[PDB]
Amino acid sequence: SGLDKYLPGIEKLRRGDGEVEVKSLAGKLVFFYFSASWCPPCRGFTPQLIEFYDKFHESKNFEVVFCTWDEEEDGFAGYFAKMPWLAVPFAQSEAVQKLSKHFNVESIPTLIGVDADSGDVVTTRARATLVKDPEGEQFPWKDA
Repeated sequence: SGLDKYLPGIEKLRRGDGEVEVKSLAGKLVFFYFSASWCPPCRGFTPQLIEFYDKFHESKNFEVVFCTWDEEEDGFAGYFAKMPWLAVPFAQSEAVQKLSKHFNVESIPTLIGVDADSGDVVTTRARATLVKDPEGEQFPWKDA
């Protein structure tokens, strides 16, 4: 319920070649992952995040939602195809742009974790902290 303030009225997220309901994320920690297929520094970070997600998304009870900065649907789609998690649909790119300004994402990649039930912000720096802590000993890298 807490995700509605960030993705107002978006009831479904993409998953693989289908969709899942946002209410299914109840109780999880949710990371918004801002990236794009055209961004040079994003390229090598995405696989490090896929490795952490495959290891820990169930045991550490979190989900990743890709919030694209791709403005071409094919670029978006080919990139999301390599990811194992969820995405805001391409047609809802206005909501991703609004979300990126809400969190003042000045460059990508950027990974922001919020609690799904309350919407509370947990971490704004997980792209940096995961590179330093690949086993998540300090997850979820709470902001001071």
